Amino acid sequence: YQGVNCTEVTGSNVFQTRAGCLIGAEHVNNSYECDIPIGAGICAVASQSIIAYTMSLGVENSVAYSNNSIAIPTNFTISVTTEILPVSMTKTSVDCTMYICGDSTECSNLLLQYGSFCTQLNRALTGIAVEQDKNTQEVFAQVKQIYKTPPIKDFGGFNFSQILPDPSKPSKRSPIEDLLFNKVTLQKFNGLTVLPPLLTDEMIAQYTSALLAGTITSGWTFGAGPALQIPFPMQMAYRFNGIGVTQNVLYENQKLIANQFNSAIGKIQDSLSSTPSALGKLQDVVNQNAQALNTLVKQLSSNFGAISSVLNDILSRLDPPEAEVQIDRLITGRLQSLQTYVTQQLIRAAEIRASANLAATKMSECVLGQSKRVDFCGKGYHLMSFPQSAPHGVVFLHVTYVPAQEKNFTTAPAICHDGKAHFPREGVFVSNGTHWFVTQRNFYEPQIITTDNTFVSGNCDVVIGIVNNTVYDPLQPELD
Amino acid sequence: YQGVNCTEVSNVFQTRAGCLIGAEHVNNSYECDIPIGAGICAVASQSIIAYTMSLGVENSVAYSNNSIAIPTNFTISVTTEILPVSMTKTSVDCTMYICGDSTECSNLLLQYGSFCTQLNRALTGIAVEQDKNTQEVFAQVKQIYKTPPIKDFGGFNFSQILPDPSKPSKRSPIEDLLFNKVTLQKFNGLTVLPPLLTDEMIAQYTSALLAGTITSGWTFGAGPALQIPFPMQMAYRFNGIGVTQNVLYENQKLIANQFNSAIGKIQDSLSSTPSALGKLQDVVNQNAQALNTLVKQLSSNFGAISSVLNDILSRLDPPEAEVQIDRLITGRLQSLQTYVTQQLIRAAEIRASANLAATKMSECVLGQSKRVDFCGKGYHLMSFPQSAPHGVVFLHVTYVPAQEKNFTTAPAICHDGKAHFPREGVFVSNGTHWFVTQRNFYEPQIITTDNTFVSGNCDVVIGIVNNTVYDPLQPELD
Amino acid sequence: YQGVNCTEVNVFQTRAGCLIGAEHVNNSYECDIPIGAGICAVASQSIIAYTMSLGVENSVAYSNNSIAIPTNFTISVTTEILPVSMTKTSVDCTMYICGDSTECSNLLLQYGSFCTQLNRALTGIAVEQDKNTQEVFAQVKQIYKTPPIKDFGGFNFSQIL
Amino acid sequence: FNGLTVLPPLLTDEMIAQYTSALLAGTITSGWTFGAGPALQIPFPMQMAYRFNGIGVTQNVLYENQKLIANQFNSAIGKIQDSLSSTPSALGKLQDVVNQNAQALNTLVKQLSSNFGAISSVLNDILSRLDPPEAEVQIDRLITGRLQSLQTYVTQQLIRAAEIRASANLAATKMSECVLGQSKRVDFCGKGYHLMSFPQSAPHGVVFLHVTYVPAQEKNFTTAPAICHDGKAHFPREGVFVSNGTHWFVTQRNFYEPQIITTDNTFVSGNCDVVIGIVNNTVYDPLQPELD
Ligand SMILES: *[C@@H]1O[C@H](CO)[C@@H](O[C@@H]2O[C@H](CO)[C@@H](O)[C@H](O)[C@H]2NC(C)=O)[C@H](O)[C@H]1NC(C)=O
Ligand SMILES: *[C@@H]1O[C@H](CO)[C@@H](O[C@@H]2O[C@H](CO)[C@@H](O)[C@H](O)[C@H]2NC(C)=O)[C@H](O)[C@H]1NC(C)=O
Ligand SMILES: *[C@@H]1O[C@H](CO)[C@@H](O[C@@H]2O[C@H](CO)[C@@H](O)[C@H](O)[C@H]2NC(C)=O)[C@H](O)[C@H]1NC(C)=O
Ligand SMILES: *[C@@H]1O[C@H](CO)[C@@H](O[C@@H]2O[C@H](CO)[C@@H](O)[C@H](O)[C@H]2NC(C)=O)[C@H](O)[C@H]1NC(C)=O
Ligand SMILES: *[C@@H]1O[C@H](CO)[C@@H](O[C@@H]2O[C@H](CO)[C@@H](O)[C@H](O)[C@H]2NC(C)=O)[C@H](O)[C@H]1NC(C)=O
Ligand SMILES: *[C@@H]1O[C@H](CO)[C@@H](O[C@@H]2O[C@H](CO)[C@@H](O)[C@H](O)[C@H]2NC(C)=O)[C@H](O)[C@H]1NC(C)=O
Ligand SMILES: *[C@@H]1O[C@H](CO)[C@@H](O[C@@H]2O[C@H](CO)[C@@H](O)[C@H](O)[C@H]2NC(C)=O)[C@H](O)[C@H]1NC(C)=O
Ligand SMILES: *[C@@H]1O[C@H](CO)[C@@H](O[C@@H]2O[C@H](CO)[C@@H](O)[C@H](O)[C@H]2NC(C)=O)[C@H](O)[C@H]1NC(C)=O
Ligand SMILES: *[C@@H]1O[C@H](CO)[C@@H](O)[C@H](O)[C@H]1NC(C)=O
Ligand SMILES: *[C@@H]1O[C@H](CO)[C@@H](O)[C@H](O)[C@H]1NC(C)=O
Ligand SMILES: *[C@@H]1O[C@H](CO)[C@@H](O)[C@H](O)[C@H]1NC(C)=O
Ligand SMILES: *[C@@H]1O[C@H](CO)[C@@H](O)[C@H](O)[C@H]1NC(C)=O
Ligand SMILES: *[C@@H]1O[C@H](CO)[C@@H](O)[C@H](O)[C@H]1NC(C)=O
Ligand SMILES: *[C@@H]1O[C@H](CO)[C@@H](O)[C@H](O)[C@H]1NC(C)=O
Ligand SMILES: *[C@@H]1O[C@H](CO)[C@@H](O)[C@H](O)[C@H]1NC(C)=O
Ligand SMILES: *[C@@H]1O[C@H](CO)[C@@H](O)[C@H](O)[C@H]1NC(C)=O
Ligand SMILES: *[C@@H]1O[C@H](CO)[C@@H](O)[C@H](O)[C@H]1NC(C)=O
Ligand SMILES: *[C@@H]1O[C@H](CO)[C@@H](O)[C@H](O)[C@H]1NC(C)=O
Repeated sequence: YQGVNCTEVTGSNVFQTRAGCLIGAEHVNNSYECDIPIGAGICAVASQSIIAYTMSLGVENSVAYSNNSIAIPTNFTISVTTEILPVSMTKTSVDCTMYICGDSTECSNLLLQYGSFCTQLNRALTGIAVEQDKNTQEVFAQVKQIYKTPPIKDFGGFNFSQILPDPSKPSKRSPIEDLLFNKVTLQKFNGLTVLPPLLTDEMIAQYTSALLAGTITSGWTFGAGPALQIPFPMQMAYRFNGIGVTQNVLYENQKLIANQFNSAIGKIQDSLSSTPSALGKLQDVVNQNAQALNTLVKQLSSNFGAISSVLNDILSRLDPPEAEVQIDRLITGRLQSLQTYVTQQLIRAAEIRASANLAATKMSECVLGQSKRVDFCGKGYHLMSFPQSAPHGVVFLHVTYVPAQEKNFTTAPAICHDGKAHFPREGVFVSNGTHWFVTQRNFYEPQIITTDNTFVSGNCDVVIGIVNNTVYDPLQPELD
Repeated sequence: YQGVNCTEVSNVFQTRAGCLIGAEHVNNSYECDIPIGAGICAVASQSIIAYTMSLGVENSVAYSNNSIAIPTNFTISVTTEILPVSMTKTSVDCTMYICGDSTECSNLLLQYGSFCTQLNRALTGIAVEQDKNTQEVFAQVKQIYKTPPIKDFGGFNFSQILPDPSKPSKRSPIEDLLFNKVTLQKFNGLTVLPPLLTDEMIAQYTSALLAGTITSGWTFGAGPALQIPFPMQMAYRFNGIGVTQNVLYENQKLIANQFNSAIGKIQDSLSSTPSALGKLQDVVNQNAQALNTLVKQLSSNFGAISSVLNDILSRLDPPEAEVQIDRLITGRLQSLQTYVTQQLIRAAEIRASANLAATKMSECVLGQSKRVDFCGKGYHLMSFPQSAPHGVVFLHVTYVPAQEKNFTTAPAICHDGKAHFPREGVFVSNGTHWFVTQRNFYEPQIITTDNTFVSGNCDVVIGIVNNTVYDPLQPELD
Repeated sequence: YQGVNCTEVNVFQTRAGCLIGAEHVNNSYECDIPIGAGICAVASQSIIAYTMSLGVENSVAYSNNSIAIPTNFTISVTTEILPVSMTKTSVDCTMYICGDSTECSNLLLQYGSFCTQLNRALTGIAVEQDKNTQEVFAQVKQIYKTPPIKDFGGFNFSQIL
Repeated sequence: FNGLTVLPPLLTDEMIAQYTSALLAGTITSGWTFGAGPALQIPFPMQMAYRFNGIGVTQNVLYENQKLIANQFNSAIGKIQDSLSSTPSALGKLQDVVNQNAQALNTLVKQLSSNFGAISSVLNDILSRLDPPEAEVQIDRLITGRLQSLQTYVTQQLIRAAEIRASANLAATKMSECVLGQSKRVDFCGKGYHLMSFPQSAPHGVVFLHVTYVPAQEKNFTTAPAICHDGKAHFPREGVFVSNGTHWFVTQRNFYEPQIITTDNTFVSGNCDVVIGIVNNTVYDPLQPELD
């Protein structure tokens, strides 16, 4: 009971919160993750009872910051994450005269003095129905040509059978898009029609297959100009080069990267097939639209203060000039309900338009390229991503680089040699205790400190924290 | 006919979207011109045709085991992006819209409370935020920058976008033809407030932005304006997309000629193409349509005996006039409330579009963009702001690659048991000899120790060819 | 006086209307009170009206072979303020419209689902505000803690920690 | 009030402050890496060295000006509290939302006293002196007036909640791309070249402290796009050719450090006859005095 102080009145056990007080739950003293929200930091089954607790925000981890210590990963994991965004709705259209005014010329002659309200609501719903197809074309119709995969799948160990369309299945869908269509589940009444979308469900999938074939074949050059093909290890090597990792890492770990990619792609179908409400962002759109239509039909049964809600029943036993004011209450109540429906559909269409603009932005900046912006295409350093078609939406499979298996190294800002301060060209100076090396920042790869990976500026008396080591000059064994 | 079958009523064709009469069904597909629904679109060969839309030309790119396509040329191109930022600052009067000059219905209007005050406050908030949208988009410079009096930009011509001193309004030809392309109520108590920034001041803001970017690059959007030679600015804008700057210094005349041709095509495309200013014509048409139905809803009776207030106050005494007065006030009040609701929903969309236009000004005009398909199709270099009536036009100058060769590659080169990886660019080969070139242009170089780096040995990479990596140290010692 | 001529009772005619009580000056300032159509509005014991000045003019010395390389810099901290949530309010329709009266409530139930639609919409707003706050602030999987020794190389964080 | 209740937020101000404290400790002790994967520790000079390296400034500029950069940062951080204490209406974006919500609530309370054509506005008086079959329409006018005012308030809160949801999506994007990393987007995380950002808890909002790199003092120099040497044209590998009047130097674009033009600082492309407006100078090959 929120907003009461329960010294006044099931009554099992009573705890006083700041969000009211809660009856029937035991207040434990240890904190967990918030499972059922209540309010004011209190959340709510464990140990044969419903428990109530102050939430735990996360596991506390004080990372070992130090004077001259750095942490660089010696390995990585490649994780694929899903993001689900709705792009469109059902294009509903309401005939106002048939809706408030079913087959009665008496209400029609009573309705012509209300003016242009019904064609205003029809214009608003028509603009909504034009806006949904514009949203779908702005999300999916971004490639100028339809690209096709090669008949041989020689991608260097990278397996795309879960993502590319399968000709054995009808309407040319992937297993992931097929399970999305099986996990998203979708009549004709008085005055209500549902306009079909301009882009059909088998043919939005042709745009997604064209984008997938163009991405896998050509990198991002099809999004810029003509589609310039590339081997897929070379494509993933320069996508590794876009996030500060040198190209030799994939060329020395290519089978591990291919196996991690295939395992992470195969875990996606199992994760969104075994996790409930992962497609809730698509399910709530269909549920809100169908519930708004069900409320719109259900407000025809309201009397609005009249003797009955049936227009022929209140005409069949009453005179015309009291049946006039009995009809007119139903006209103003059903017209107010119809304007409420059109207003809520306009606000929901604005929300769907904002989500579709976000989906088209994510399609352009994750699918047609590689994003340097953090957490816009998944958690981790973004490599590449995969669009998948969905009922009234789009699903992105963000393939991201995630570091793992770190080790401490003792670092320094600069290294003094012969009175000169050496700074790293790409990367940092690290040490394991005895010797100093130069590594790149995102991967542990120790190298001998030379003059072609360091640069010289200034002296050693100006840099705070400079250490002393030697720098190997490559001219020395030829001079010796 | 939308929601029916083709069993109830010169040629009748059944579609999935309904029953279509008057269009011939043609098997082969075309690009969609008039949308119907469910993939069917609809004049060609003096008749109306009906077809499934074509999804673009279909080509299969020759994916190979070991080949990259690398361009030998490029076409620099200018695309237009047109975004609305504002609407007309409309404001109505409550008692003059609902009643007018009648205190004996003003007393019944005071029985409804603050229904005047809520709609006036909402329309006032819209009229304040429409100036905030224009200020947030155009007012991004601290200082008003001016062009040099001579125009020696290395070959680049900017007379289409710089303002003309012979013009009495101090506008560019592109901004003037944008002003001459769109075409545009104040009678019963509804007013149109003028904007805070006039068109000359908005053109002065865009001229300050234009002179600032051609004089400084991206430095004036960050800090103080640091001057640049403009070929060196375009070379440093090539250097941000992956092309080395030597390509511009060898092809500067071709870049200037293609840029001037692509800029001169913009005025011809905006003059010739019908409904080019669609997103700015649509907001003016929507505001005019809402204003027209706001005026036209006074002619409705709303159950009263006459729509005009003056004759029913002239022919009924108040204790039976007030039944008609209450119906007229209720109908006009909920009509005005409907208008304010649709104007708030439209003003949220205009606010989102103006936020997008200010964001596109900030990282297309004031800087260089690495997020692709956000500042035009292709590799973005820079863009030009152009003022527009209740809108802004971006002239996105992008780098689009031209014709290419298909080559043959290898990801690593083994030399004396050591695997050599390229620092920038990839290895290519035209059949016999191997070269190092950059990715976005074919500039083949001899494989040296300078442009390649070594890591590991030759048993870890799955495809390696064997060549000689030539260092200058052995001939300059021998 | 909005959108009229100055013929219907100092006097200054603007495009936005007839301005009475503000003197017109020739020179321009940065805008203080917005009037409209480039006019803005206290200085020298009176209310002034002026044309807007968009800034200070700066002809940057363009040459075909001249660079301005910065020899020095500054480190600037700016504040950006963004709202993320509002107050989770809710109304009861029966107690608001129809307080403690079943003889109004029996005719309020004749209107259908109007006032449970409003409750459902405000419930969705109140759910949406917590989703907004969690989406903005809850972006870490772990709660991180600063070390007790503030050896940050000369950088002071006590105003921020 | 009568029917109006205010639900408290799920996250209290201590928990929002602990989220911002976790974000601040994460960004101070690890840079950008805690938003990507695990929080990997780094010294804060080397963190600021990579954040200088992201905007075209080499790390040696910070490593020779670390005390000046720390003093400028501490002065600019200490100016924030003084500016927020002495400048009114800086928090107007947080003031207007609670002003609009409380003002809409006060309007919803004040519309209860409206008549809408009734003989009195309070329900109990028009109930208590009238019979029900004559009083039903007398109730029903107040019913439809209060219902129209309530659905007006719900429509206004829906449009305002859409606006606050758009602002919260912008704030979450600015958190993820200014706090959890370094952004190359111009004017997205403050005026200037963005280094790093600081979230701060606010009542119904968030305040970002964007640390930016702004250049201060510039000098004129004469350029050349290439340097001629024995028929070859040398183009800058990184930075610009500058001259003080007599001798030519290579410096980076965002800071003035002149170095001698060497063969490891430029690259050879083509000849001098194709590039317009280039000068003649000497590019010194470093191995020649080593063998000589
Ligand atoms: C890096 O080394 C430091 C110290 O050498 C480790 O920090 C210690 O972590 C344990 C874990 O609970 C604490 O009990 C110690 O007090 C910490 N010591 C110091 C000096 O902070 C740190 O765990 C190492 N990091 C990794 C990834 O191995
Ligand atoms: C890509 O992954 C799929 C999924 O494992 C592979 O399909 C399997 O193929 C083997 C035969 O090689 C069958 O025994 C399995 O039953 C298949 N699994 C499923 C789930 O159908 C597919 O072969 C892989 N592609 C390549 C080129 O190896
Ligand atoms: C690079 O070579 C490939 C194959 O050698 C070319 O692909 C063929 O191009 C011809 C052009 O007349 C077509 O008729 C063939 O059908 C293509 N074959 C395949 C399998 O696609 C490719 O076009 C060449 N690239 C360039 C730019 O010339
Ligand atoms: C790159 O493309 C340009 C055109 O985009 C080529 O320039 C043309 O060259 C022909 C050669 O006879 C001239 O007739 C044309 O007038 C040129 N056009 C322009 C706009 O200058 C150029 O030759 C191409 N270069 C390469 C190496 O293919
Ligand atoms: C920059 O472009 C403008 C526009 O194309 C050039 O103006 C043209 O000048 C010629 C004279 O040689 C006239 O015949 C054209 O009619 C002009 N065009 C227009 C639209 O008026 C201008 O000459 C160019 N600047 C330079 C230095 O070449
Ligand atoms: C770059 O700018 C800073 C700040 O303006 C200069 O630091 C000042 O230097 C003067 C004299 O050297 C001192 O009196 C001030 O106290 C310093 N201010 C601060 C905040 O440290 C710095 O000298 C400039 N660099 C150059 C090379 O001129
Ligand atoms: C970091 O900056 C803060 C600024 O407040 C310094 O704290 C102040 O120190 C002086 C010196 O004793 C005290 O008089 C003030 O009362 C302190 N202010 C506060 C708010 O505590 C702090 O000393 C600085 N840290 C270092 C290491 O210099
Ligand atoms: C670079 O050179 C230009 C021109 O030689 C300088 O611009 C002059 O600045 C002074 C400052 O008041 C003006 O009075 C002159 O009229 C300007 N000259 C021109 C031609 O506009 C500029 O100041 C120099 N830059 C620096 C940093 O000194
Ligand atoms: C709630 O009741 C307790 C019990 O007396 C009292 O101490 C407390 O002050 C009350 N709080 C409020 C807000 O009335
Ligand atoms: C990196 O992790 C993978 C886990 O799949 C493991 O197989 C591999 O050996 C690890 N590499 C190193 C160098 O530890
Ligand atoms: C480590 O801390 C000591 C003081 O305890 C200091 O003198 C030294 O300079 C620090 N080292 C580095 C690299 O900052
Ligand atoms: C169109 O195609 C279908 C099947 O492809 C065929 O049966 C029909 O005759 C074609 N129509 C015309 C006019 O060629
Ligand atoms: C190229 O094709 C051959 C045979 O078709 C195959 O053995 C080899 O693994 C392929 N890949 C390379 C060289 O990367
Ligand atoms: C106001 O009246 C004067 C008198 O004729 C006229 O010259 C002027 O144009 C009028 N101004 C407007 C804005 O109507
Ligand atoms: C403004 O300038 C005009 C033009 O000379 C002059 O007549 C007038 O007196 C000036 N007004 C003021 C207030 O300076
Ligand atoms: C220009 O630089 C050279 C090289 O250091 C120096 O000798 C000369 O004095 C400088 N001239 C001026 C005017 O600064
Ligand atoms: C710069 O302009 C001058 C005109 O005084 C000219 O002599 C010189 O050749 C031009 N330089 C370049 C590189 O265009
Ligand atoms: C540069 O050298 C070439 C050939 O030695 C000569 O023709 C040219 O005039 C020189 N440039 C200048 C500015 O003297």
